[PDB]
Amino acid sequence: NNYDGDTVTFSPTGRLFQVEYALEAIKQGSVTVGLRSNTHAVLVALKRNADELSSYQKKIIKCDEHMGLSLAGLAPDARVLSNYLRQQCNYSSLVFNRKLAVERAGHLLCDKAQKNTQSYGGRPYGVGLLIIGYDKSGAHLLEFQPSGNVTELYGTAIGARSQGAKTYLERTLDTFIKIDGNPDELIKAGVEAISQSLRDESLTVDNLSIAIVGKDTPFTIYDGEAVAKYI
Amino acid sequence: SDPSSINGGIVVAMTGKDCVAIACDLRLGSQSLGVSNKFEKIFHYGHVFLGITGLATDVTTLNEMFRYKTNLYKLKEERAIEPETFTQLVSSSLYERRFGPYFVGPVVAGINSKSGKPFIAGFDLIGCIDEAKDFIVSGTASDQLFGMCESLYEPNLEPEDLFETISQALLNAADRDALSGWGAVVYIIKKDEVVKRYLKMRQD
Amino acid sequence: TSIMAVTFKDGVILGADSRTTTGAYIANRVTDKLTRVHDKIWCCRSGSAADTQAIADIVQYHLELYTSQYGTPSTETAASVFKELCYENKDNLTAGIIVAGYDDKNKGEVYTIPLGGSVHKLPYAIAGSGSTFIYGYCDKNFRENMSKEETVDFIKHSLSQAIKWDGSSGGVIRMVVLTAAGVERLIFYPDEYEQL
Amino acid sequence: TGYDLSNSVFSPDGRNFQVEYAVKAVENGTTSIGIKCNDGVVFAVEKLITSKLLVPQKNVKIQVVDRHIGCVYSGLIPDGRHLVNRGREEAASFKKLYKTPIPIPAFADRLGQYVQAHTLYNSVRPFGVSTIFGGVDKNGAHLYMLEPSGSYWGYKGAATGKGRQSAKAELEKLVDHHPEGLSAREAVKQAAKIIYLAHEDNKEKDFELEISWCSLSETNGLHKFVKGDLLQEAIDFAQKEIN
Amino acid sequence: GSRRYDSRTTIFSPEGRLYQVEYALESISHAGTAIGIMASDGIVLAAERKVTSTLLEQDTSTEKLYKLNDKIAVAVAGLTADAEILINTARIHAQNYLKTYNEDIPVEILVRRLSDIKQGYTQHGGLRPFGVSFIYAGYDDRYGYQLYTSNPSGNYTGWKAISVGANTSAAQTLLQMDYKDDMKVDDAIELALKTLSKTTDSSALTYDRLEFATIRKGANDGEVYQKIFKPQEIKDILVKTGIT
Amino acid sequence: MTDRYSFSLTTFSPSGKLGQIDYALTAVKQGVTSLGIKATNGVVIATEKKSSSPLAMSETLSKVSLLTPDIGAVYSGMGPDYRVLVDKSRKVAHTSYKRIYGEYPPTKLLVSEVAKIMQEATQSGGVRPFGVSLLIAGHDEFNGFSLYQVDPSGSYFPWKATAIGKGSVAAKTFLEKRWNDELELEDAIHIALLTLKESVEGEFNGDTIELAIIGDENPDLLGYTGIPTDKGPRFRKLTSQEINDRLEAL
Amino acid sequence: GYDRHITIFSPEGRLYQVEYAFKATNQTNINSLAVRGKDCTVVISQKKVPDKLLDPTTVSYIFCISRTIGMVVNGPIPDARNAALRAKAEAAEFRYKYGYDMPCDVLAKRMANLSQIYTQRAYMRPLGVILTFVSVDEELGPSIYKTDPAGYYVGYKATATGPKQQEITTNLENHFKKSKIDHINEESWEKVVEFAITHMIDALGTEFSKNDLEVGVATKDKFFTLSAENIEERLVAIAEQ
Amino acid sequence: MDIILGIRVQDSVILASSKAVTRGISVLKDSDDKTRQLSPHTLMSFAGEAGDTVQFAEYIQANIQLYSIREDYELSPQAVSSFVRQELAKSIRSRRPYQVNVLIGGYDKKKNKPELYQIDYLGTKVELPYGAHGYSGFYTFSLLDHHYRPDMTTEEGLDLLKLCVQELEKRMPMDFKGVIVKIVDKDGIRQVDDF
Amino acid sequence: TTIVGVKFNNGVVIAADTRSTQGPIVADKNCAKLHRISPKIWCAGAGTAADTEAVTQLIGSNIELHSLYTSREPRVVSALQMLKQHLFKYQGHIGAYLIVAGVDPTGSHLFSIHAHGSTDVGYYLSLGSGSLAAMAVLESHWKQDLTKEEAIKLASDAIQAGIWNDLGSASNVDVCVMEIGKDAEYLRNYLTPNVREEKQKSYKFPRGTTAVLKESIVNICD
Ligand SMILES: [Cl-]
Ligand SMILES: [Mg+2]
Ligand SMILES: [Mg+2]
Ligand SMILES: [Mg+2]
Ligand SMILES: [Mg+2]
Repeated sequence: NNYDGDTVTFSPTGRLFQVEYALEAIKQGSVTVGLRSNTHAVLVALKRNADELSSYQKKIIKCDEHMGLSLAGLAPDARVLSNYLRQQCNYSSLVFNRKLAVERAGHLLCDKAQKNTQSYGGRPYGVGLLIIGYDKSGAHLLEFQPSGNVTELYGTAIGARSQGAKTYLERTLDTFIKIDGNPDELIKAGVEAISQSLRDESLTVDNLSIAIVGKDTPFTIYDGEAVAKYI
Repeated sequence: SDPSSINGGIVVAMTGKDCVAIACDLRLGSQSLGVSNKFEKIFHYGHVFLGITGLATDVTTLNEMFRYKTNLYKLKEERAIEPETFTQLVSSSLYERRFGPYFVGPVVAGINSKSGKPFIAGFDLIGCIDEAKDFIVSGTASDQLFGMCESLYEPNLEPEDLFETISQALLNAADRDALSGWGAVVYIIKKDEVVKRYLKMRQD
Repeated sequence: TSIMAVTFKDGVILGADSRTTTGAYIANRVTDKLTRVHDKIWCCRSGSAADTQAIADIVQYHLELYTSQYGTPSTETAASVFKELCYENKDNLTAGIIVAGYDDKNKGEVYTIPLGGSVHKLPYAIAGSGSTFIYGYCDKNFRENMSKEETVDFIKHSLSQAIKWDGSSGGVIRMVVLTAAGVERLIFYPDEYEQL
Repeated sequence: TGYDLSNSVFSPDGRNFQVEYAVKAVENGTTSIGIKCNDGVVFAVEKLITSKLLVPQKNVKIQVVDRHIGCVYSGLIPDGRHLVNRGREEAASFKKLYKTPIPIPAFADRLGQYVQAHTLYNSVRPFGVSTIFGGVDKNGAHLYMLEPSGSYWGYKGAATGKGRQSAKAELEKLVDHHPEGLSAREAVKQAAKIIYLAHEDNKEKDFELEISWCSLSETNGLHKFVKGDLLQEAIDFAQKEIN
Repeated sequence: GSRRYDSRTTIFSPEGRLYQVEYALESISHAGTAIGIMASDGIVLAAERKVTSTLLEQDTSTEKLYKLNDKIAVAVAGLTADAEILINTARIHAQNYLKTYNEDIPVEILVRRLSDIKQGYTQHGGLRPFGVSFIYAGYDDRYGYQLYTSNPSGNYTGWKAISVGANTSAAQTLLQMDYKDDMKVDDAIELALKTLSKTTDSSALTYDRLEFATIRKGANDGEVYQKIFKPQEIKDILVKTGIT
Repeated sequence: MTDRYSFSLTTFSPSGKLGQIDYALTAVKQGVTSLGIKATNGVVIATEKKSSSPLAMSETLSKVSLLTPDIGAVYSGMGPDYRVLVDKSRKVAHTSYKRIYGEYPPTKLLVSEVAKIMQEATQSGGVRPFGVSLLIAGHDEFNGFSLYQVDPSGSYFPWKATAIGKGSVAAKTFLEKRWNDELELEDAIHIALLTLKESVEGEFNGDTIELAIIGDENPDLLGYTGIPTDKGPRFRKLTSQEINDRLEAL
Repeated sequence: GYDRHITIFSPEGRLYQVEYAFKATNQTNINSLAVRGKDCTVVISQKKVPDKLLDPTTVSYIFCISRTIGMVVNGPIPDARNAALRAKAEAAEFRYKYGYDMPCDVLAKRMANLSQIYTQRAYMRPLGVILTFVSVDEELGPSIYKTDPAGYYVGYKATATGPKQQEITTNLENHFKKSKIDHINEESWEKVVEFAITHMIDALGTEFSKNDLEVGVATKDKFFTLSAENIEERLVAIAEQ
Repeated sequence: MDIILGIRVQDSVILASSKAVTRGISVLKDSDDKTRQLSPHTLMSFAGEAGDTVQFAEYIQANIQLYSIREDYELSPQAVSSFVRQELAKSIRSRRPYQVNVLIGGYDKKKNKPELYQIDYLGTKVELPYGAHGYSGFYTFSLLDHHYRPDMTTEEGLDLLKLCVQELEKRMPMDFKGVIVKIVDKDGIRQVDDF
Repeated sequence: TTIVGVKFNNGVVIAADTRSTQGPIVADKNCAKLHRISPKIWCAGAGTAADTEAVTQLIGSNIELHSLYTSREPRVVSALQMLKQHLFKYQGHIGAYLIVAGVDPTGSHLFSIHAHGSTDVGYYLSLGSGSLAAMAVLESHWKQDLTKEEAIKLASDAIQAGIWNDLGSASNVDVCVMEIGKDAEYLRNYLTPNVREEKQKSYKFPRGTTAVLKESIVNICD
């Protein structure tokens, strides 16, 4: 109200409204789902078009051979944060001959987002990210909020109507965690999860975007006829 | 190569009874080549006179610099700068280029307008003040000038006697220096009249 | 220069000559090379006098500020601050410093910091141009847990020889005793130590 | 009015309302505690299980500084991480220059001055965390708690977050009933109980217990997380006391 | 943060005016009147000191008329402290030019330089403008005798006769009435003092309330002389022109 | 952090007023009275030592300050602002003059430098004006004795005699009646003490009054002998006893 | 009304932020007192540990700035420690640059100048503290110099700070009106501490245990704080006469 | 570059500058114009280090042209020469100094007088009746000292200049491939196309 | 140059010769080499003349400002610390070698300071090209607890050793005595040679001897 003019101002109840408004941009964004087993981790994203002449906005970005994310909210902010992750993954490989741990990648993203919430002049990032990866401790899934809060999860969803997919994953938890050594079935579970968030529209060939990373699987993105198999 | 002896030239200043004198040769050269016989090395800012020997570009530069500074001094102070004060300004200005100095040998001469006391002073290229009662010498024939001045000088000379003494000191010193000569000027300075005389000398 | 620091039962003792030379001229024959950086942390200086004085003054400043915030520093901490200055500015320094101090927890300790800026904790240390001549003597005569009087004798005899052979060393022998009891200064004149 | 719109502005009371509003964010956070024992310290924190999808034991909250200091906080988690990052830089520069690991009181002031600096200007926001931290140094065990204002003191026991009143009352009983002191292993057990008791203020969702400790005898003065059998033993002790 | 307290000194109004410049001009309208009159054989600068005291040391006092160099002088209307900042900068500029070219700075070049400095404070930096209007009286060998004025906007113009400060509307009308092109310095001296005498807010115009200056080629042949009038000399010229 | 106040805090209001300068002058008006009188052979500056508490040692608080050996200053308004201005004035006398010309600045030029500092606090970013008016008395070879007032705006004026602060209006009227161009230094001190008594409520003695003069050279205060041209400072602060002696002849 | 938010003049020529910083000074509800002996300077301050969970040994508003200088603070602890750290840094730098120990009055002036800057520069707020510096200066002897948020400072024969400063001030005033000297005419610092505690008891009308007080003592070449047991010995001597 | 001469006669200034450009072993050009017009009545010839000569000359030219436009006025030769001297005096204490020697020949329209200024790379300025740079003066000054008169016509100045060039062509070891001669007077600058 | 410093029971004395040379040529026969840092802190220097003077004035300037700020009389250890830290920063490129002597509320002091920034303490010190001639005299006669009279004599005798035996040292002896609790007394030309040279001739020329081409009045007035 009087306390939402900038990110440097607490409200009387201890809230940061600019951060909360940045969080709101994610809710307007298109739905994206993340889930993993013990061998693989999968991203599924519903891409959004402007109209029938337009392309469908890409949602998934590769950060390294073993790591990548999906976005919901301001796409340019995702480009900034994913670029930063690419650099940090790269620094780890060049300097330490070491693949960057997914948990450490989450810590780095948290700290980068935090600096934009405590200083004058800046603004919070207006995007949420779902980071998947496979490192020395197996498969991982992270959820990033531009408040700075990063959380490691078995599965999750962000964007508009993400609550439907999140409840589904909460029911299916015991099933999809056991899908080891079967990439297609894990993706199926993700496609079924994201279907719980659809209304009026359905998953078409240029609508759907899928990514996967695992034990002997580099981070690869599937679009176009490559996802027709899962429709 | 030695910056202080590329162009050549000399300045000498003396004190007398209620007067001071300052004199210089007129030569500017490029080592062996004589370039100009009209290169005067004495300048004045109000009633304070400054002779400068050494590298000619710095001589010109410092004259312009002290004209600059004495003009601002006058505008702010609402009075002309005195010899004692100017001497400190020259020292200050030279030392601020301690590790990239002007290759010069300045000499100040004048009479304090309030006390009437005759004043002279000399400097090395980085501002060390030489504050001698009798005479100050500078240039490529400074050794010759020291010899002439030490023997010819006596205290409390009248203006017209001081003119002869300083003129002969300069002339005969310059005639024993390859890089000095080609004409000479002598300033005789009293509290409220200054006479400037060009001397006749050999032109080799 | 001839300097040394020796740990013993009750603490540590620093010793030094008093000669400072400019070529063959003795610019100062009564120099004090035993410098205080804290109440019971002293140092022996060798190398450039300008550099070692500048370093010691900075260290004394650092330990004064340390003490105001965190209380009495350890001898190890003092040595670290010395090392940090000597190591990081090794290109522009010529300093060989021995650090000696007394804690109640750690007792007498000696650290030597040679030219490169390395640190070496030792039972005793010798340095300076005159030290070269007493490596053999000091190695043969040093014992651990000596008494105060034995340690004074050991240093007196050692620096006596260093002075005897090194022209850059001479004058008086100064010593500083660091124990729980406090800080004691000692001085020994030529007529005493030359006849040893 | 308008005094509460900008940080570092004194109200007519002499108060910094922006700092007081930061405290509200702390009071909104989960419960975290600290217990000073005979030869060390114990830290414990309540981790709310928002969903079944949270991977157990993965979202670690307690943070180590150097190798001998533990830090836990309640409020805005990112702010707490920022403070610990600074603390790690402070500890590194201290050890670099002085060789010895940073003493706990020394470390406390480094955090204190940094947090206080964020109450001096309107171009920065105060920290939305209260931090409980400590460890073992050459003078023994130390426990501290640091507020958004930059204010900190040494503690026998400390608590912050939503269930701080409950926790404090429990801590006060331990201080009264043990003037001679508490053992490290006892403190771990007691820490588990207190978090379980303080969870009544957050009773809607279930939680995960996380404990760490630094002890001269038990961990050689190094900060370690309580894991496996010792953690389960503390959980059992805690569950027995609430029933 | 800090934005809250920013007055934004360098913005246009909806009408396309610079607020701070306009308000600075309002300030200047309360300053003592300064007048410049250009004649064929010289320039006159006349200015009124603001309500003085009997204990003010007038002979060592300077609030209106300042020397920039031997050829150029200024009359000030507005904040004296602001004016001295600009005056010192102008003095340095004149000396820079003299050192560079070994010639005295032409009047307009000095005026343009100061006016550009004023302009800068209205377009960038977020600082308040200088609350000063200058009348420049100067001579160079290109245009001869010249009068200029500059104001806080950084705009400058040339004049045959001009006033700044208080009652400029009344003063300018009086000057426009009696000024002629073939006028001489002694006539211009009289016009300046007569105009001040009529426009002044004081009861009577006396020597202790005035600062006066002339720039004349009435310097012994081919040269120019600046004359900052002394208190007694202002008293004499007041009697000569028949005002006291 | 960083100072993000890069804009002026003093600006013109629609009426042409610079509010912060006017308000600074208001703070000066509330300040304790101080005055200055110029004689033929000296200058005197004086003020009241308004002690905030009787437990306070008012001798440790110097309202009258030496700037150079021949220049002194007194103020009315905010004491802390004065103290820092004295520090800056002392330094600028060296950096912008003595280190260049080898001599101390004339009174008018040191005043000019102090005035410049005060002007800048009126236009520079993120600062308020100084809440003081200064009275600076001094001597130099070519200008003789002088007395200057410097206001928060940076404006300065030379005076024969003047007063600033609390009872300045009454004090200036008192000085107008007594001042003439034939006053000797002792006469000016006498008039100063008379004038100052009117604005003082409580105790009026050498311990509650601070008074200094710019007069003859004091070779006894130089600290060394041997150089004829160096004859000592002209600034001298009167002692408590010296003031009380002249209060009997009051 | 933004003239009340930052340090610019109000229409009355006042700085409200400075005035409000003075009010923050009494937020701790603690009173302090300082007096001078022949050879020493004593400072006492109330100690209140309202929480049983606190480590009472860490609760302190007296600081050892240098070997010779002590400082007691009236105000919140964050601002107190800010001022303490700076004073320590300034004292250490002074010794390094000028080759002798920073005098108590000079440090006070330096901290007062820093405070003055906060009252003139908008981006910096005043510290809500009053700083009382004490020492036995090698030139001036026993010294008390106090600084406030306005950037004001002055030397004192004795002084008091806190919510009930007036009661203590008047009590001290009355004593020095009797004795007609600028100090406590006593040889030992122990008895000067006893004087300080006695007169605080009289002025406040409250009794003190060993844990209710905090004492700092400055002698030649060192400032030190008393332990609870040292204070207890002081309280016993007061009660026994 | 090599030979640059200058002579100030009654009503004009004449600048003669060699045409050759030699890069070590070969003569790359034999028609090089070592001069720039700074203003309608001011001409500057130059010689020194390769690259620096033309860079400096064109830099001066631009600055004077800029001044001419801003003020709608042509600076006097004296003013132009003082500007150039300051630039060279500034340059000598730079990281990498301009190694350029110049002659400035101008006609002052105010005074109705020709003027010749000689300035070396150090910033050493002198006004002369005739001048040169490098070794050119060593061969030519004895002839100029003998024949020069301040009341010479332009035609007489050109004849004396021919004698100077002839002596250079006889006793100088290097082939400088003749000279381009330009005259600066009240009507401006013109080139003598047959020399 | 010959400069000495001698401590005595209640103060310190500094002394110097008065020859100032440009190489082997003498420029000033009566140079005052004794300088002030503060009223009761004096110094004299050898090495680069402009550097000794410049560094003395700079530290003297700061010492004055420091004394004003602290309301205390300036200490010799302060001049010493400010000097050495300045000189050290410039790694001996400022060729300042000084003997610093003075009294302050702390006592009487005598230090030597070298261009690279090293300092020394002593009861007697010498400096300059005559340093060894002087030190030979000081090592022959210095004793503990000298009177002011004995210390002035030793100092000026040490300068004389340099004057006679060192070519770069000559002419007169300047002395400054800094006694505790007193004003420092500076004794310019404390020793001069008696007797004065008289030349065999007078070289004063007949008027009109010099040939002249022009005369003119120079306008020095505005
Ligand atoms: Cl300060
Ligand atoms: Mg010759
Ligand atoms: Mg010849
Ligand atoms: Mg030997
Ligand atoms: Mg402020």
